[PDB]
This record gives sequence, structure tokens and C-alpha cells, in this order.
Amino acid sequence: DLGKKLLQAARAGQLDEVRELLKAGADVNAKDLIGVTPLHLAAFSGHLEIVEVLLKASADVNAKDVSGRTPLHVAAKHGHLEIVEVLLKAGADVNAKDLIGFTPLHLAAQFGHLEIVEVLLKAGADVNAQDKSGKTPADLAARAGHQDIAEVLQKAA
Amino acid sequence: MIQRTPKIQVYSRHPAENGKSNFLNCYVSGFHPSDIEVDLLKNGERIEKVEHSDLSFSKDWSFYLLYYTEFTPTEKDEYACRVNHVTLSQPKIVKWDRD
Amino acid sequence: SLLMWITQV
Amino acid sequence: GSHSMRYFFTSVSRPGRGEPRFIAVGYVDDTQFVRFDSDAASQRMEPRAPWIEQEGPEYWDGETRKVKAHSQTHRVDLGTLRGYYNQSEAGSHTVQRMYGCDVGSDWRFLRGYHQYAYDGKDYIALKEDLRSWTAADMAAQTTKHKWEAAHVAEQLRAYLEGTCVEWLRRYLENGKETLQRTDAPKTHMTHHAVSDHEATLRCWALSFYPAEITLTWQRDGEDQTQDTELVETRPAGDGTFQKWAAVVVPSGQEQRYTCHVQHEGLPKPLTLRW
Repeated sequence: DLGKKLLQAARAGQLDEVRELLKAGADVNAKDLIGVTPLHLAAFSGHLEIVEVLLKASADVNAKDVSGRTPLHVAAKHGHLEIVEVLLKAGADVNAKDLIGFTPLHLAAQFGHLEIVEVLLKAGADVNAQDKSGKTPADLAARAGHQDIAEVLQKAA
Repeated sequence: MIQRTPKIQVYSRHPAENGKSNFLNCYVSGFHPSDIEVDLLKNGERIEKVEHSDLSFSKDWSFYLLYYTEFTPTEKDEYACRVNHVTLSQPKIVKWDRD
Repeated sequence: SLLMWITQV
Repeated sequence: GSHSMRYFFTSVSRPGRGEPRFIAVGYVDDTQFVRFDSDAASQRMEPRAPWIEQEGPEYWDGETRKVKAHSQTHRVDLGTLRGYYNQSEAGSHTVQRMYGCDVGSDWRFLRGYHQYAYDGKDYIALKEDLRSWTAADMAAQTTKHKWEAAHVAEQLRAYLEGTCVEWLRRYLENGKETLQRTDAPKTHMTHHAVSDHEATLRCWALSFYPAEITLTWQRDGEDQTQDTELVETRPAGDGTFQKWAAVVVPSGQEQRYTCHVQHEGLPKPLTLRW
């Protein structure tokens, strides 16, 4: 099962092991039980070069896990800006909605990642996107105490 | 708010026989919230070298902490733990009793 | 190892 | 015996000071093996065991990332919880969380669990099914709905059933000499004439591991959980624990009372008498 090894490597960050496994033919889009992808693992870990080697390997940029989170979601929450940028350049869906209705913009706002907020806005993220609760990113910013992000979003509306 | 007052215990890591190095423990359990102030005394005054474990909570959502120091017992020393917590209006002092 | 995907409350 | 990987997380809003304190502690059974403190300089998970230090840097990096994800998540939880409860900022509140997987003597997945507490009260718990949630209140009911929609239980299942067990087994292979031990309690009697008429016999147990121990009194066939005080099991800081129990007994008793002991360290119990 090459997919387990590739998943582990993306979790561990063996960039060379990642490349060799992709060469062997591992499914770039291999799915875990919870539907997390190597892309999600790479976003989480901040393994920029692994991210790029997966994307060049034709990784499904918009693959949704069982929670409905995309790699963009993971990157936004965890603050891996260069990954955010590489994903977006790869064609990630700025407005992708998880099973909760959170956008990556939501997560960036609520976790207070202003730089990522700005990159997402430059990438066409919907400031007005409402989650299942009806809460805008501005609300989640306020609730998290990221007042500057809150005012950036309210001004960018 | 729930307010819960610590169980305080003072003891030695090993039985206190003189001529032999050991450690003084003040053990605190069952307090909530975590904002205790606790200091170990000798002969009525604060020992500064006090050091403690990582903050952990019990099944009932109550914090417990160990404070311990190096010491050696004598027949003329007096040791006490002194603890203060929001539940305690005046800080409770419990002398070390070698039993 | 900690849980890798904790969700917010 | 049964073994547990236990992770304890606590967060406390510190208004005006501006950042919540966040403590994380992991245990394997009764042995603290990892830690985190927001206020420590390291900003890294730190080894508390000689076995865990064999774990290399890739893991400590990954655990740093995961514990900081716990930190941010518990932060936003604090804020969302104080939203649900509609309480003003001007006061400290606490969040704490605890999860882990338990294995039997075969080291198979025995049981997993996850729990959540707000303000010291039980807020949400994973039922043993690992599939449904016991909500405490309408706020926890809200979070129940959200977690159901998000399928949080499938995540928790996959972790607690999967990697948790793998890691726990590895640690027990590495703690082969420190978590597999049992230390049998050493015990002694003491006698004090607490009054001109009354006395106490006190039975001590100390220097035992694990913490689980039982001590009880009998008048040779009658229950003596009456004139008796008992203290919680307490840590020596040697990585071992202590406890004692006493009986308030008449002076000059004809060795009628006895201290009975049971601990997993004793293959033959060691009941002993005045």
C-alpha cells in the first residue's frame, strides 16, 4: 500500500521520500478514512517543498476531507502563508465551503492571520461568506479579538 | 462560579530521619480555579527555592499541584506550607508533622 | 502524539 | 495491566494581561512524559521521561505544531464559549480538555474517550460509542450540533482507535523498564496515645507504583470504616506515591486490630498486625 507510506511521509516531512514515492506512482490524491489528503498533511506541517512537489504531481487542490476542509482551510487556520500562495497559484477554490460552512477566509479571520486574510482577499475570497451559523468573518474576528483584521474585512466589504 | 478549596498535605519524600538528605513536599489537590499562591516556610519564613510540577486536573475538573524542595530535617527545625486561594479568605498554614 | 485535527467549540 | 495515554489541556482567560495561559500535559499511565506551557521560554514540547528523549526532533517539531494548534483552538474556544454563555469579558474563565485511549493486557484497543469542561463544569463528552455526544446544556447542545455536522466524532474515532494505540504501544516498548514496573508498597504501623483513654493505630503505605491502592480496617470480621480517617494517595516526587490510614482504637487492645493491604505489586498479600 503505497498510499499509507506517502501519507506518513507527508505527515513526517521526508521531502526526498515524498519525491521517490510520487515517482513510484503513489496516488497524489490518496485518501485517508477521514478523507484527509497528503495535501492537508503538508499544509498542516508547513512543508512548502512537499506542497509544491505534490501540486506538480497533480494533487487535487480542492479535495474535501470528511469535515469538508480543503488544504486551503488547513493552511489558513495554521498560518502557512507561502503554502496558501502556492495553493492559490495551483487553482485552490478561494470560496470552498466545508460541512460547517466555514471558508478558509473564516478560519484566517478567526485565528487572526492578517497576511493570509489579505492574500485571500486579493484572491477573491468572499468577505460576505456566511457559515451555517450565519456568522461573517468580521464576527469571528471580533469574537477572537483580532480587531485589526475585523476592521480590514469591514472596510474591504 | 464553582469555588473549591484545596486539600493541602505536607510531607517528606522519605521518612524524616536526621543526618540524611530528603525533600519536603507540599501537595495540593482539588482546588478550582488554578490560581493558587503557595509557599513553603522554614522556622516561620519563606524559602525561596520552591519548585513545582506541571498543572494537571482530576476527573472532577479540579487542579492538583506538587510543590517540593530539597531540605534536611533537624529536631529544631519547623517547616510549614502556606497556601492561598480565592476560596481561602486568609491563607491556611499547616505545619509539617513528622507523622 | 496529540490529535492532529482538533475542532473548535 | 491496562495502560492509558492521557492528554490534559487547560486554558485560562487572563483579561488585560492579554494572552491566555495554556498548559498541556501528557501521561502514559501515571508517568508524566510531555508538557507545554505558554509562559515557558522553550515554546516546545519538552521531554519528562528518559524514554521520550529518544524520540527525535521531527516528532518534537510536529508536537510543537499540534500543541500550538491546540493553543489557538482553545483560544477561540474560550471566546466562543464566552459568547454562548453571554458573560462579560471582565473576569477570568477556564477551558480544559482531556482525551486518550486505553488498552488491555493484550494491548488491543480497549476503550477511548474524550471530554470537555467549561468553567470547571462538564460541558461535552464523547460517549463510549465514540459516535454520539452527551451535551450538558443548550450551549453544549449547540456545539453538539456543530460537531455532528462537522463529523468530529469520525476524526476522534480514527485517532483514538488508530495512532493513539500505535504510539502507546511504542512508548510501552520504550518505557519497558519504567512504565512496566510495579513497586509494592512498603508499610509500617505507628502507635500514639491520642488521649489518656483513646489511642490511634496508623498504617502507612508509601513508595508504590501505580497509584491505585486499597487499605482498610477490620475488627477481625467486623467493618471498621467508622472511627477512621483517610487521605488521598499522594506523590513522593520520586515518581511514586504515598497514603496512610488510621483507626481510633482503645489503648491496650490485645492486637485485635490489623492492617490489610492490597496492591498489584503483592502476589501474596502482606497483612500484618501490631
